[PDB]
Amino acid sequence: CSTPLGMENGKIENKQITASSFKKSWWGDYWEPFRARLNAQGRVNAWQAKANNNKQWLEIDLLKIKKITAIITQGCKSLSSEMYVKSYTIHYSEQGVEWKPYRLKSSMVDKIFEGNTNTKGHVKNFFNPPIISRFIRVIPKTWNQSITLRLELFGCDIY
Repeated sequence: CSTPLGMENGKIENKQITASSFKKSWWGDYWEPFRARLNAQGRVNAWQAKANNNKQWLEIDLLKIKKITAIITQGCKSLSSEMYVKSYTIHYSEQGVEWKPYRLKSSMVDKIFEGNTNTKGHVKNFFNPPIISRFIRVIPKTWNQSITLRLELFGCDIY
């Protein structure tokens, strides 16, 4: 139960990824949410929030309930800009309407995950207990320059 869920290989389609917002690029197009795919190359190769505040989020709808065991976040360098999410929290939901924050057994507080320190390195965090649900949201808490992401999810089908 540790196989990538499809962010970088395309199994997870563009329609399954949404966000609170997303910036317009110098090229006119957008740093769309579905571009936040691991190791993506190109002019606009990541998700970039339109506004840098602690009220943003990237949502991945897996379509069915799955078992998620890990996540990898990556940053993004565009022109002279070096951006990456330094830390974040995770929220999940079975229906997509009510959200539950991820926290460790006996946490009265939200679990803050350690993110990136550069724009290319991969930082992998494991979930224990694992998250079993359909929708997952990455909530950036701190970042460098701008909130930019590229990620991958790991887990497996349930039964």
